[PDB]
This record gives sequence, C-alpha cells and structure tokens, in this order.
Amino acid sequence: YTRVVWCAVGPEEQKKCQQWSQQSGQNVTCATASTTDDCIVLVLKGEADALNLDGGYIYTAGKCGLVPVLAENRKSSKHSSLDCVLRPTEGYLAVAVVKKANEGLTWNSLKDKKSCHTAVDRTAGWNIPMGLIVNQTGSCAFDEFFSQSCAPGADPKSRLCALCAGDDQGLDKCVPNSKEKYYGYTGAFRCLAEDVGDVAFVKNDTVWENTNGESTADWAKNLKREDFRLLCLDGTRKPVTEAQSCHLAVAPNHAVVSRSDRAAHVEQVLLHQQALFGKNGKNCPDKFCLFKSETKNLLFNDNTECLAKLGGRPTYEEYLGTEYVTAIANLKKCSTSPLLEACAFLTR
Amino acid sequence: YTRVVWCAVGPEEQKKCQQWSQQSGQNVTCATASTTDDCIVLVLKGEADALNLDGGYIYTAGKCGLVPVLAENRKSSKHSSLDCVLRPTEGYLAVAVVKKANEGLTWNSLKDKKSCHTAVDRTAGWNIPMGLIVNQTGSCAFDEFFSQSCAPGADPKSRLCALCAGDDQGLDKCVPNSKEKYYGYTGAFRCLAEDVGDVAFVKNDTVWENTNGESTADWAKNLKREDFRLLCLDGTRKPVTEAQSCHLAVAPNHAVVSRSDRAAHVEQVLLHQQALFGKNGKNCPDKFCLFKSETKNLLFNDNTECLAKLGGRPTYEEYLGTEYVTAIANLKKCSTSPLLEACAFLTR
Ligand SMILES: *[C@@H]1O[C@H](CO)[C@@H](O[C@@H]2O[C@H](CO)[C@@H](O)[C@H](O[C@@H]3O[C@H](CO)[C@@H](O)[C@H](O)[C@@H]3O)[C@H]2NC(C)=O)[C@H](O)[C@H]1NC(C)=O
Ligand SMILES: *[C@@H]1O[C@H](CO)[C@@H](O[C@@H]2O[C@H](CO)[C@@H](O[C@@H]3O[C@H](CO)[C@@H](O)[C@H](O)[C@@H]3O)[C@H](O)[C@H]2NC(C)=O)[C@H](O)[C@H]1NC(C)=O
Ligand SMILES: *[C@@H]1O[C@H](CO)[C@@H](O[C@@H]2O[C@H](CO)[C@@H](O[C@@H]3O[C@H](CO)[C@@H](O)[C@H](O)[C@@H]3O)[C@H](O)[C@H]2NC(C)=O)[C@H](O)[C@H]1NC(C)=O
Ligand SMILES: *[C@@H]1O[C@H](CO)[C@@H](O[C@@H]2O[C@H](CO)[C@@H](O[C@@H]3O[C@H](CO)[C@@H](O)[C@H](O)[C@@H]3O)[C@H](O)[C@H]2NC(C)=O)[C@H](O)[C@H]1NC(C)=O
Ligand SMILES: *[C@@H]1O[C@H](CO)[C@@H](O[C@@H]2O[C@H](CO)[C@@H](O)[C@H](O)[C@H]2NC(C)=O)[C@H](O)[C@H]1NC(C)=O
Ligand SMILES: [Fe+3]
Ligand SMILES: [Fe+3]
Repeated sequence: YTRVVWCAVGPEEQKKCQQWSQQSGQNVTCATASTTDDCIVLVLKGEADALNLDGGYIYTAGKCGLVPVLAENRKSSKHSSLDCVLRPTEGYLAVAVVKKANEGLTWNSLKDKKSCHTAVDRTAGWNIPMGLIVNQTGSCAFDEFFSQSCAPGADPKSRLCALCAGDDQGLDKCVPNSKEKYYGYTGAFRCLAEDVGDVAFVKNDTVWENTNGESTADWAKNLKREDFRLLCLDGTRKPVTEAQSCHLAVAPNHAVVSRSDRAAHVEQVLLHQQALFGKNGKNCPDKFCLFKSETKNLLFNDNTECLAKLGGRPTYEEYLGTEYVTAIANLKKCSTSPLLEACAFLTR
Repeated sequence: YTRVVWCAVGPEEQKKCQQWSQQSGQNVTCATASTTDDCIVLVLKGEADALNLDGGYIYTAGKCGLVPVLAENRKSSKHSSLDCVLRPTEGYLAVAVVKKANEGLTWNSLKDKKSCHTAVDRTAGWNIPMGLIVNQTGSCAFDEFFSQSCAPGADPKSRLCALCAGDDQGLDKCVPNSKEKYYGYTGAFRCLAEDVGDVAFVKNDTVWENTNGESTADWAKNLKREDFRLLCLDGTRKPVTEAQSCHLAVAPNHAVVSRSDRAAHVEQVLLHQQALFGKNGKNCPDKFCLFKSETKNLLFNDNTECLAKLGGRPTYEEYLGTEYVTAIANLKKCSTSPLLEACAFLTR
C-alpha cells in the first residue's frame, strides 16, 4: 500500500503511464481500461488508486464514494504572487465553436445539425450543451436533436457514434479514449475543423492552442482564428476573443479522484511526483515530463502548469458546485447509467 | 429513466409543458401530438408516460391497457374539511346550454338544429348527449341528427366539422386541440356565444366561469348568465342556477392515465408536483402554477384544487362506473374509432 496504482484510459495513456512508473522508482504503478467508467470501477474494486478526470466523470466517481484530491491549474492572469500549488483555481469556459464559413448557424438553429463532442458525460463536450438543449426543448430526446454527432461512449450503432471515425484502421469506433480520432477536447475540434460536424463543444483553451500555428499537427497548423466563430446563448455570433460573453457556462477544472482512505497518501505522492516530473521539475525535460504528451493531452491536460490543493476537504458536490451538480442531475433524469445504478445501492 | 414524459395535445398545451419541465428540473418532460388519441398511442409505445384525459378518452386508453393514476378534484360544498387529495371525487354535470333569446328550442326540438360539442368521444360534448339521442331516435344516424355541428375530432370533410372555425388563419379546422376556436369546454361555449351554434354540450361549471366577467377573454368578458338557459330531458328550460335539476348526466372527473408499469412513479412525481406548483404550491405563481393556463384548461382544468388519490389500483371500468361504460359501449356500436378497433383484442 506504499505505491499509487494510476489508472490509464487507452494504450497511448498506457505507454505515457509506464514511462512515469519506470522513472518514479515504482513510487507510481499503472493499471489500464478501455473507458474512464471502467477505470473508476477499478479504483472502487481497489485494483487502482487514482486518476485525473473531467468534472462530469468526477460526478460519476463522486456518486460511487470517491473524493477529489488535487485540481489541474493553468496559466493565470491574476494573483501571480501565490505559488502554482497555492494559487486558487479559475475554471475553464465551455463554449460552442462553429466555422465562420457556416452562415445562419446560431444557438436557435442547432436542431437537426451535426455535432462534435469531447465525449458522453464530459462537462464541456456533453453535460453543459445537452443539459441546456434538453432544458430549453423540455425533451429528454437529446439522442434525436443533432441529425448526426460524434460522442465517444454513446451506443456505437446510434447516430451519436455515426460521425466518429475510430483509429487509423477505423476499428473500435466511438471508444472514449485517445484511440478515437475525434476523442477528447482536441478530437471534437479536429471534427469541426475537418468539417465532419457543423458545431463542436469544447473549452476556449482548445481554440487558441490549435489555431494560428500554435499546433504542429497536420490538421491544426494552417488553421486561422477568423475562420471560427462562437455561438452565445443570446443567439448572437461573436469572435473567439469575446469568450467571456460567448461561453455556455463556467466548468470546474479537471481533478484527481481516489478512495476516501487513500486520498492524503496520493495527495503527498503526487505533490512530490510533480516537483520531480512537473512543468518545473528536476527531471523535465531531462528524464520524464508528466504534463506533456504530444497534443494527445494524455493522463493530464498539456495546458496544466501544476496540480493544486483544495481549501478544506471538499465533497465531489462542493468542488463541482451546487449549480453544476444540479445541471448534471437534471440531464441524468433522461438516461440510465449502469455504473451510477450499481454505486447507488452498492456504496449507499 | 426517472423523468416523467407528459403528453401535450397541441402547441398551447406543449408551451405550458416545456415550462413545467424547466421549473420541475426535468422531473417532467414533453411529448406533443395534434390529437389526444395520438397522445394515447405515444403512451402505449413508451414515447410519453402519462397525460390528463376526459372520461371518454379514459375508455379509449382503458381499452388499450392504460390505467388511471389520479383524478382531478374540485372545490366541494359537502365535507369541506378533508385534505383535497383524500376528499372523494364529487363528479360533475353534463348540461345542454342554449341562448334564452332562441324560442321554442327544447330537448325535443333539437332535431335538425346546429350543435357545439367539446370534441368527439368526450363525455359532456359527445358520449352522453349523442348516447341518449340515439337511444331516443332508435336510429344510429347521429351523423345526420344536427343540420351542421362543430365536433372537433370528427371527419373534417363532414357536417360535424362544418361549424369548426380553426386557428387564427382558419387552418387545422376541427383538429381536437385548443388551436381550434371551439375545441374543449371553453370552445363549445364561445361557439354558442357567437351564435355559430344553437346548443352547446358542456359541463355545469363552464357557464359560470365565462359569464359575469369571471373571464377577461374578449369573447367572454361581456357575457351575461341571464342570456343562457339549460335544456332538460323533461323537455323544459331553466336558468344556470337550476343545473342540479336541468343536467343531462353525472360525468366522472378528468384523470391522469399511464401504462401499468409506470403508474406508481407518475403518481409519486405528480403528488410532489402539485405540492410545489399546485393551488397552494410554494412556487405558485412565484415560478409556475400547474392548474392555471388562461381559462384555456391546458393539460389540466383550471377549476382543479388538486389531483386526488383513488381507491386501490382501479380499472377504467371501476373509475368510470359500470353505468357510464355501458352507455359509451352502446353509442360505440353505432360507429367505430381506429384505436378501439386496433386494441379490442386486449380488453376481450
Ligand atoms: C340506452 O343507453 C343506456 C345508457 O345510456 C343503456 O343502459 C344499459 O343498457 C343495458 C342493456 O344492454 C342494461 O342491461 C343496463 O342496465 C342494467 O344494469 C344492472 C345493474 O343494476 C345490470 O345487472 C343489468 O344486467 C343491466 O345491464 C343499462 N345501464 C343502466 C345503467 O341502466 C341502454 O342499453 C340503452 N337503451 C336503448 C334502447 O338504446
Ligand atoms: C481561453 O483560453 C486561452 C488559451 O489558454 C486564454 O489565453 C491565454 O492567456 C494567458 C494569460 O492570462 C497568456 O499567458 C501570458 O504569458 C506571459 C509570459 O509568457 C505573461 O507574462 C503574461 O502576463 C500572460 O500571462 C497565454 O499566453 C494565453 N495563451 C495563448 C496561447 O494565447 C484565454 O484567456 C481564454 N479566454 C478567456 C476569456 O478566459
Ligand atoms: C424533482 O426531483 C425530486 C423528485 O423526487 C425532488 O427531490 C426530493 O425532494 C424531497 C423534498 O420533499 C427531498 O428531501 C426530503 O426531505 C423530507 C424532510 O423534510 C423527508 O421526509 C424526505 O424523505 C426527503 O428526505 C428528497 O430527498 C429529494 N429526493 C432526491 C433524490 O433528491 C425534487 O424536489 C423535484 N424538484 C422539482 C423542482 O420538481
Ligand atoms: C355549478 O357550477 C358552479 C361553478 O362551478 C358551482 O358554483 C360554486 O358553488 C360552490 C359551492 O359548492 C362555491 O364554493 C364556495 O366558495 C366560497 C367562496 O367563494 C366558500 O366560502 C364556500 O364555503 C364554498 O366552498 C363556488 O364559489 C361556486 N363557484 C362559482 C365560480 O360560482 C356550483 O356548485 C355548480 N352547481 C351544481 C348544481 O353542482
Ligand atoms: C432552463 O431554461 C429556463 C429558461 O428558459 C430556466 O428557468 C428560468 O431561470 C430563472 C433564473 O433561475 C428563473 O427564475 C425563471 O423562473 C426561469 N424562467 C422560465 C421562463 O421558466 C432554467 O434555469 C434553465 N435550466 C438550467 C439548468 O439552466
Ligand atoms: Fe473538461
Ligand atoms: Fe369532460
């Protein structure tokens, strides 16, 4: 019980994990599953200790009795005195990104359109958009709102998994891991960019990092921030710059979860692991870099400066926030989750 | 699937249902159909969960296996000090309303006159009046009794839809939906008010709520109780006050139907929904009033205090009463409906 078994989602995450493991000196070891829901199950089973999760998956984890340990933190514009770990979190902005070339496409026209999602149950990609749509229509029929979509983790045979491409060989299409071409923050934007979907739900940070040659990726190099507009709730269209007025909602930062018992242990091991392999670590870029994965945003986001502590001990509720928790719960009235079902009585 | 999908009949009823959704936090969602029979079918397919139905519709939905869940209960004279939900259902009064200014018009001179009906297969508008007329004439030719009628839900290329006026632009003529100017209880009255029809088949409560400026509607604000008289099986006429002695029948109250598998859940959800959004509901009118539309009796009748419980788990037979079932049955031998033919095997 001295080690920390880290759970990896996909093979790409696996290799990056194993590396971390070798260099750590087995202070950190690697478990793997196809999906994040599988990975969380391991943590519950006790075949793994922790992982870093979108807010949405934090909700699923949190309903299964796991707790948040450290939060992802990124380049701030204020309170620059406080150390990265001591600096408070801000929380990314969930947006709706459309091609400027596409005309007449406002928030009120998305009905019967094509969509790109980070994945199912994720905060930007799914919970915030589908929450709002589902609420405005007063319909739990989100499975018929977009004419066609890519939402890794949906029913592979449904129209939410239609526009999904798979890996290089087009196998395991719609899996919610990096192996899916359009998976995660990057994937959703690549979908919109290669004009597979008319809209993509990501965070602004995804926009700025993949346009104006901020990416050497063969899909993101030639990209130009004027060929992309932001759908706002008013109905107006605004440029990427006005994201403070054209954002769908404020997203709780990705966080590490673990069992209540092993939280403090992992807290410690990780603060030391980031001091070594972090953005400013003795062995970055010497041995191993924990916050860099070649635009695959594996294990952590690439935009992660460090991991930070949380004031007091926070419930999955307090972390995400009373309002967002209410938004997910309401959207989850429209679907049936095997995991959430099991945990509901198993951890009661 | 904790959400309860309400079935809304027409776009007005759906606009309230969307509202219901947004305030109930998707504990309730919307499904829409032009007609009530169409909405009964959705409930059979599980595309919706439940809706509030006139007694005659409850025969239709009964025949097709749906059960009753909660009955509308109104302000009572007798036993005023029992909790609305536990106070027994006191029935309501099926009455024939004519303008006083029409002379020699009696129950026994109705032949070849003009009629307004709430809609086809409803209890006050159709099941009782036409049930008796056939029984008196000895003929099954109710399609030829009145010269012309409005009877939304009939053949829109027949005499029974000849007086049905439509929406604002006069489209959707005779559709059994609030967009038809003369649909429902209100509509039957407005049809007799504007002297488009010689008689109107409504419930007692319809005259009071639309005469003596008890309604602010342009058509109803100036209506006077003294200008209307109630026809009797006596062959006699009387004013609105003698309704207990000039009424065609005792109608079972409107009620919520659902599929047997989803009743208990629908009952629960609703008991709570009246609690928050009912007559004395904390969120009335601070957020949403469930038994208020605009004299438009949308989703529920506006004269509803609370949806009340029933005695055990009743059937359409028990809740309508063996008398009313046999009267319906004998009228239905005269003319078939699609849904009754389609479902006959279930009840046989
Ligand atoms: C006129 O319509 C009325 C209703 O509008 C019909 O009444 C029912 O008709 C049947 C005959 O098919 C009668 O038997 C029903 O009454 C009796 O109810 C007792 C209960 O005390 C039963 O035990 C009897 O077996 C019997 O069914 C009668 N319903 C009522 C409430 O009286 C009637 O048939 C119809 N008549 C004509 C000529 O059209
Ligand atoms: C939506 O996401 C984008 C992308 O992350 C945000 O832009 C980023 O803003 C930060 C500062 O707040 C920039 O960092 C800067 O670095 C220099 C030194 O290198 C420092 O001295 C400055 O004070 C500044 O902090 C960062 O470069 C920038 N990233 C890119 C690639 O442009 C954007 O703010 C987000 N939008 C909203 C409305 O929040
Ligand atoms: C929509 O969703 C549910 C429908 O069940 C509602 O939440 C439930 O509401 C009750 C409040 O009446 C919650 O707490 C209760 O407290 C009383 C004590 O005062 C206690 O006797 C009850 O057993 C219960 O603990 C209840 O926990 C809650 N259920 C859940 C799972 O959250 C909600 O109010 C509905 N909202 C709307 C706007 O319709
Ligand atoms: C025929 O229809 C009218 C309208 O539905 C009924 O008149 C209603 O009479 C009831 C008594 O049963 C009245 O309720 C009372 O309300 C007062 C306060 O307004 C309260 O102090 C009393 O204790 C009582 O509960 C009700 O106001 C009245 N409604 C209207 C709009 O006039 C009548 O009951 C029906 N007639 C028959 C023969 O069933
Ligand atoms: C769903 O959308 C509706 C509005 O379209 C939101 O409900 C309104 O919110 C305000 C502020 O909380 C309430 O006071 C109003 O009464 C509501 N207006 C209407 C017209 O119902 C609702 O908050 C939205 N749901 C979510 C999860 O954001
Ligand atoms: Fe996220
Ligand atoms: Fe009725």
